[PDB]
Amino acid sequence: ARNVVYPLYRLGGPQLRVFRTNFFIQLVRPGVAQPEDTVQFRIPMEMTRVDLRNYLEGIYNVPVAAVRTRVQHGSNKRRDHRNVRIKKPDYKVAYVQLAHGQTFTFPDLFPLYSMLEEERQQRQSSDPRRGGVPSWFGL
Amino acid sequence: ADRMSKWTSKRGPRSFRGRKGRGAKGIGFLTSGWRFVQIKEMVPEFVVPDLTGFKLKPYVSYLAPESEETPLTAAQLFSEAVAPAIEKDFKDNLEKYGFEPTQEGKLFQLYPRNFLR
Amino acid sequence: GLEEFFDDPKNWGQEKVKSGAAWTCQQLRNKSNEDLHKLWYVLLKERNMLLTLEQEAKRQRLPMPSPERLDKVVDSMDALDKVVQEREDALRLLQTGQERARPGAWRRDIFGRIIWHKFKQWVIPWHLNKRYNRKRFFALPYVDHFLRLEREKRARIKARKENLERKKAKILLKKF
Amino acid sequence: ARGNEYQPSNIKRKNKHGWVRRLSTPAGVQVILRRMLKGRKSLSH
Amino acid sequence: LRNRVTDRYFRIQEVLKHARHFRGRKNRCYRLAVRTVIRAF
Amino acid sequence: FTPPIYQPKFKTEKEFSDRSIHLACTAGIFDAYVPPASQVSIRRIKDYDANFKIKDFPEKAKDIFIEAHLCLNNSDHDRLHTLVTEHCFPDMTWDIKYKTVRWSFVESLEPSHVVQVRCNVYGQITVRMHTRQTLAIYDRFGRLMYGQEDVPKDVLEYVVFEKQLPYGSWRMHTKIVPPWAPPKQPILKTVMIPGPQLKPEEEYE
Amino acid sequence: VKKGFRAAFRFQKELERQRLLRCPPP
Amino acid sequence: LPPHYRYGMSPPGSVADKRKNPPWIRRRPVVVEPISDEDWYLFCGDTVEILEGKDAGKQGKVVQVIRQRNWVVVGGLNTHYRYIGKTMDYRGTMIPSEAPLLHRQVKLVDPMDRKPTEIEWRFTEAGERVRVSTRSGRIIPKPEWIDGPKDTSVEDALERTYVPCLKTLQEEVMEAMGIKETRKYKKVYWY
Amino acid sequence: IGIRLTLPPPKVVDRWNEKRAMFGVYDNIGILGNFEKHPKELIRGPIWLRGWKGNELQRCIRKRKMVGSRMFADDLHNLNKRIRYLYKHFNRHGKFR
RNA sequence: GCUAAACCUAGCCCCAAACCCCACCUUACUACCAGACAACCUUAGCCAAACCAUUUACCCAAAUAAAGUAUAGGCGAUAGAAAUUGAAAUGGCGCAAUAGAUAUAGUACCGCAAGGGAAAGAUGAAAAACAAGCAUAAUAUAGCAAGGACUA
RNA sequence: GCUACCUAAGAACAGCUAAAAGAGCACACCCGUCUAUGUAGCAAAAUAGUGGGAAGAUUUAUAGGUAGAGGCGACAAACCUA
RNA sequence: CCUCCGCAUAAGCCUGCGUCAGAUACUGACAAUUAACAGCCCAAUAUCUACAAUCAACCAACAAGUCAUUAUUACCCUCACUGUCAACCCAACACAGGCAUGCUCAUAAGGAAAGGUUAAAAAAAGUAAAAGGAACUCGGCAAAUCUUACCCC
Ligand SMILES: Nc1nc2c(ncn2[C@@H]2O[C@H](COP(=O)(O)OP(=O)(O)OP(=O)(O)O)[C@@H](O)[C@H]2O)c(=O)[nH]1
Ligand SMILES: [Mg+2]
Ligand SMILES: [Mg+2]
Ligand SMILES: [Mg+2]
Ligand SMILES: [Mg+2]
Ligand SMILES: [Mg+2]
Ligand SMILES: [Mg+2]
Ligand SMILES: [Mg+2]
Ligand SMILES: [Mg+2]
Ligand SMILES: [Mg+2]
Ligand SMILES: [Mg+2]
Ligand SMILES: [Mg+2]
Ligand SMILES: [Mg+2]
Ligand SMILES: [Mg+2]
Ligand SMILES: [Mg+2]
Ligand SMILES: [Mg+2]
Ligand SMILES: [Mg+2]
Repeated sequence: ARNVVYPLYRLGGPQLRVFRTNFFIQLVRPGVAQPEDTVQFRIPMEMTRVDLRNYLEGIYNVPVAAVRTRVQHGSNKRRDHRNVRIKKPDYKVAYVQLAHGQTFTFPDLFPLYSMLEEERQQRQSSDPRRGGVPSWFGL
Repeated sequence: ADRMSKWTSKRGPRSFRGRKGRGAKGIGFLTSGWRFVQIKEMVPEFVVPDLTGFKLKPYVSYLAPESEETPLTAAQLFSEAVAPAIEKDFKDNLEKYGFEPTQEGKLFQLYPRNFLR
Repeated sequence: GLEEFFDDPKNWGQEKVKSGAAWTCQQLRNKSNEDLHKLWYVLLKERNMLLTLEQEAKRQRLPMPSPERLDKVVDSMDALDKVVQEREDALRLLQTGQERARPGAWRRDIFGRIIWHKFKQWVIPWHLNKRYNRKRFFALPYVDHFLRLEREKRARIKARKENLERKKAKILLKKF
Repeated sequence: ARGNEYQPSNIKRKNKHGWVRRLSTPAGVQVILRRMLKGRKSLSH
Repeated sequence: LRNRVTDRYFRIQEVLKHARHFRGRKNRCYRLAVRTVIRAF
Repeated sequence: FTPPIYQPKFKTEKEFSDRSIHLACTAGIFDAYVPPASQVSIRRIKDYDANFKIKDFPEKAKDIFIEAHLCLNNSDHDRLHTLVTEHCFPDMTWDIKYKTVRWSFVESLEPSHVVQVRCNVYGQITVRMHTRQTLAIYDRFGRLMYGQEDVPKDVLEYVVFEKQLPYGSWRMHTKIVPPWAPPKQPILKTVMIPGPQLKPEEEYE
Repeated sequence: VKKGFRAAFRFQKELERQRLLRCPPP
Repeated sequence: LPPHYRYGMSPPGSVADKRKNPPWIRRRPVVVEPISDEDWYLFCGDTVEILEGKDAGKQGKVVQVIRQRNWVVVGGLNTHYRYIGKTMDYRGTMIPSEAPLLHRQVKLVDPMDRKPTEIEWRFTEAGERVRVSTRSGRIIPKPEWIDGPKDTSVEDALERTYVPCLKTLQEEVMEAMGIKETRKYKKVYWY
Repeated sequence: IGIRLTLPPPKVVDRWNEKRAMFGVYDNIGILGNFEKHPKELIRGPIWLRGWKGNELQRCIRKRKMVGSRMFADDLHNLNKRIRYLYKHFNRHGKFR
C-alpha cells in the first residue's frame, strides 16, 4: 500500500498484512529485446521488488522466479510557454522472470462522413479545356 | 545550482545517492558488513481473497435503480448493530453488547490505527 | 495468469468496448465487508488491465478503446474506499470517540504558523529521541514581525479581491 | 583566469545553504521567513 | 497618467508641414525639422 | 576596473458531442434519372406536406430557377442560400468568384413539366426545362471570356430540387447533364495542356 | 490608450480630408 | 481551465477548443449577465422561438446549451454556411452551421399554443419545481441496455449482504479467510 | 502614432441620476437646522481628514497621529519615511527662506 | 506597401466598513532508537548645525484649542509639553498594459548565498464562420542645405 | 565551492646522473621570465614559442574551520566569489 | 592527414545527436539506465594494544609514522532500498581556458587544419640567403648558435 502509514513492527510482533492493495501496475511492451521469460512492468515508486513478487503471486497466481527494478528518470527539459520546466513523472520499471520455464510474449493488441465521401467522389474537377470558366451554366 | 528541480537520489555524490530513497517502505535492517537482514513480518503480506464463484463485476448494469446517497454515521451503525440487542436486554457492563473499553490487546486497534489501509 | 493484464482477446482491436456503470457508494454500502474485499481485487485487476491498455495505446500512437472504462473503474474503487473508510470511521467513533485515525496535535512550528503535526511511530519515548528533540515546535519573538507581515499580506490580497468583485458587480449592473 | 569561481559540489551546497543550516540559527530562520514572505518558490538551497 | 497630452501629433505636424520641402531627415524628424524651420522663418 | 554588464537573457530569446451537424441536403441524387410509377413518392410527399400540386409545381420551379440565376448575376448569396441547396451553392458560386456574370432569361420554348419524384426525409423532384438563355462571363478585369451577351442560346436542362421534410422549401439541388448532351459553348481563349512532366531518369514514351 | 475624445475626432477629420484628397469623389 | 477562459461553441476540451484558446491567450472577458441556476429556464430539447436576427419568429429545438455564456443553440436555425473538408484542391462541401443565441434573444414556446411565453419557476405541490407560463398559464414540461460479460446483474448489485457489526474490514476478512494471528501488537510511541 | 485611429466609445452621462440630482442637499444643514449639525459632519471619507485640510506634510502627520497604530507595517514605515522626507524638504529646501 | 500603428479590460491604487491521504528541522519535503544546547540585553549612523565634537522632530493610545505658549538648547541649529477644553461618524473631479501592485510573477532570468528581478494581451455574436526605418524612386559643379526668388 | 592560512584523512611525481640531498638534467604536474599574436580576443588575462621549479618550504582531489570596527597574510597593503 | 589525446572511476550535470512524426544537436510522442560494481552498516560493559614505511632482508636513518584484540553478556530473521543514460561539468556560448584519479605512452581508442576561387598591398607566423657578422638597438629584443670572464645586489 502507498500513501499510508505502515504500522511500526517491534520484535515478536504480528505479520504485516495489507487487505486492500493500493498498488496498481502496468504490463508494458519492452522497448528493447528481452528474454522470452521476462515481463516488463511499470510500478508505483513506493513498491519494492518483494512487494511486486507477492503482488503477482497472490493477485494473479503468476509464478515469479526473479524481480529486478529500476527508477526511470522522467525528462525535466521540456518547457511551457512561460519558460517553466515541465516535469515528466519518474516511474519505476520492474523486470519479472517467470518460473517453471514459463514464457511470455506481449500480445498484439490493436490488430455525415458518407455525405463527405460521396461529394468527394462527385467532385467533378474542372477540365483543362474549360479554362477556368464555371461549368455549372448549361449554355 | 538548480534550486527548483526536486531533490532525488540521482543528484548528490555516492553517499547521498545511496542514502536517499524513493519512498519505498523499509523491509529490514543492516548488520555488520552492510549485510541486510530482511524481517518477514515487515514485508506486507497481501491478503488476497478467493474470487472463485464471486458474482460481482467491475461494472454495474445501467438498469440498476437510482438511489440516494446516505453516508454511514456512528449513530446509524449503533442503531443497526447495537440498538436491537440493547433494547431486547433492557426489556428483559456494556462489553457484552460489543463495546471494547481499551483498544489495547487487539490485533486491529482502531486508534492509534495499527493496520494497513 | 498474465492474460488477466489484457482484455478478452475478442475485444482486441475493437474501436469501442461496451461497459456498464461505475459502482456507486450507496450500492456498495449494502455489501458485506468480505464482498467489498473481493470486489476491491476484482476492480484492481480491471484497473491494471485498463492501465495496460492505456499505456499500450500510447505506445502504438492509437486512441485507447473506450477510455471511460478507466474513469469508471477509478470511481468505483474510490467509492469502495470511501465506504470502507466510512465504516471504519463510524466504528472508531463508537469505540473510542476519535474522529481521526492517526494521532496528531496542533503545534506552532519554528516559523510561528499553527500546523496539525501528525505523530509518527517510534520505539523510544519522545524525551529520549535525539532527532525529535532537535526538531523545534515553538516560535521565538523574532517571528512576530513576520507573522504580522504575512497577516497583512493576506489582508491586502483579500481586500483587493473583494474590491475587484464589487467593481465587477457594479459594471455588470450598469451593463444590464 | 577568473570567472569559474563556482566549483559545484552538492555536499558543500547543502551544508552551506541548506534547510537544516538555515534553521540552525535565528538569522537563518529569519532568512527563510523573508523568502516565505516574498513568496519565493525556493526557500532554501 | 492623470493628464496626458493627446495633440502631440498635430503639434508635430504644425512644424513638419513647413519642413516637408527640406532635404534629408530635416523634413521628417521633428527634432531636426524644428531647428531648420525656425531658421527658415 | 568596471565589470561588464549582461542584459537580461529573455530579450535575446524570443521566438515568433451531444450536438451534431444538422444537414439540410444530400450528397447527390437518390435515383439518377436517365433521359432518352412515382405515385408512391408523390403520396409520401403529400402525407408530409398536406398541400401540394404537381400540375402547378413546374411554374414555381421555373420561377425559383430564374430568380436564383438573377441572384447569381448580382452575387446575392443571401438569397441564393434560400434559393438553392447547400449541396448546390458551391457549384453555383465557387468558380464564379472574382468575375462578373451577365446571365439573363428570355421566353421559354416549351412549358416546364415534372419528370419523376423520389424520397431525416428529403423530397426530390426532377423537372425538365427547354428554355432560352444568355451568358456573358467576364474576368476580374472586365474582359469577356465566355459567350455573347446579346445572342441567346437554347438550353435543355434536367434540374433536380430537394426539400426538407419542416420550414424547408424546394431549392435547386443538382443539374443532371446527360452523356448525349451537346458540347457546351467554346471558350474564347486558347489553352495549353502540358504533357507528362519528365523526371531526369524518365524518358517520354 | 489615452483618455479623451477631441484629439481622436481631430485625427478622424484629418484622415477623412486625406482620404478625400487621395480619392476625391466624382 | 485558465482564468477568464472564453467559452466557445466547441466543447472546452476539444482539439478545436485548444487550437482557438491555447494556454497563453488573454483575451478580454465576455460580459454575461448573472443568471442564477434557479432562474435558468431554457433546457436542451425545449422548443423555443427566435426573437431577433435572421430567422426571427421561427421556432426550433434547443440542441445545445452553453450555460457559461448564456447560450442556447437552436438546431438548424440561426444558420450561416461554412465549408467542411476544404483541402488544397477540393473546395469542400457547404454546411449550415448554427450560431448561438442569447436567452434574452430566445423565448420558450407554449406546449400547445405554439406561441412565445414568459415563464416563472412557481412551486407546485406535486411538481415541487416546474415551469409555468404567465401570459396563458399551463406548465411547460421539461424535455429529455444489455449487460455485458463484466456487468453485475441488477439483483446481485442490489443484494444486501452487509450485516452491520462492530468489526473492521480487516478482522472480518481475517475471520472469513481463516488467517490466524496470535502475536500481540507491541505498543508504540506516537509523537 | 500616439493617436487612436477610431473614435472612443461614446460616453453617456446621466445628469439626472440620484447622486447628481440630490447633490449638495443638506449643505446648509447648519444654518437651516438651528446649527445642530455642522456641514463638515456631512463629509464622508478618511477619518483623519474629515472637515480638515493641510499640505502633504500636515496630512501625513495627521494620518500617523490618528490611524498610525492601525496602519499596516510597511504602510506605516512608508508614512514615517514620507514624514521625514517632507520635513527635510519643507524645512530645508525651497526658493524662499 | 513592408516594418508597423490603433484598441479595453486583465487588473491595480486610495479610502470606508469589518478583525483575521502521504512527506517535511538528517542533505527539509527522508516510515522506524538513550535526549538535554536552547529565548530575552540602550540601536547606530546618515543628516541639520552651512565643518564638527553637546545637540538634531519620528504607532505616542480624543480630533480641536491652550500653542509653537511654558520650557529645553555649543540658550544655537533646533526641540517642545501639561493643567484645561471634549467634537462627530458610503465610494472615487484614482490608473487603464512604459500607467496602476514588481506581478501574466516573486515566475523566467541573474547571484554560492543573503538577495536582485523582468517582459508581454488586444478579431468576431459566432472560428462548429498615421512615427522612425526603408521600397515604390541612387546620383550632377557650390558648400548649416534654407531664404529672397524665378517661367524653371 | 575563488583566493589567504589552517585541520582530518587521501593521492601524484617518467626517465637519466648521483646517492639517502629543501642535489643536477629532464616528462607529467605547478608556475609565469621574455618575445610575438590577441586587445568587443578562443579568453572580462588567453594562445605559440621561450623559460623557473619539478622528492619538496612540492603539487593536488575531498570534507571541515577562521567573516568584515573583522579574517588570513614567507607585508605585496596581498587575498577574502571577475 | 592529425592525435595533444583516448576508455573508465570520481565529482559535476540531469535525458541534453536512441526511434517515430513534424518544423526549419529544433518541436511533440515513444522508449530507456535491470547488481554481482558502488552507496546504504555494526548490541552492550569494561579491557587491549612500545617495536613504521621504504621488495623489509642487509644498511641507513629522522621529520618518529594509516593499518591489531581480548573477557563476559545478548543474538538466527537472512539478499531490501538507492546510482547505473548522454556528444555531459565550471567559464553568459557547441568558449583554443579550468577539471582529481587508474590504464593506454601512441594507440585496437578518438578525430579533421582547407565553404569555393585568386595568389594585390599592408599585417602575422614559418623556411632560405650572396659578402659582411651586432656595424641594428635604450639594451644582442628577436632569431641563430651552444658560447668565456668579471662587477653590484
Ligand atoms: N467607501 C467604500 N464603500 C464601500 C466599499 N466596499 C463597499 N462599500 C459600500 O458598502 C455598501 C454595501 O455594499 P454592497 O456590496 O452593496 O452590499 P453588502 O455586500 O451588504 O455590503 P458589506 O456588508 O459592506 O459587505 C455600499 O454603500 C458600498 O458602496 C469600499 O471599499 N469603500
Ligand atoms: Mg538497482
Ligand atoms: Mg577548488
Ligand atoms: Mg553638518
Ligand atoms: Mg506594469
Ligand atoms: Mg513613415
Ligand atoms: Mg623522479
Ligand atoms: Mg631539486
Ligand atoms: Mg612593503
Ligand atoms: Mg606601499
Ligand atoms: Mg575544417
Ligand atoms: Mg577561406
Ligand atoms: Mg646571410
Ligand atoms: Mg661580439
Ligand atoms: Mg652599436
Ligand atoms: Mg646606431
Ligand atoms: Mg633572446
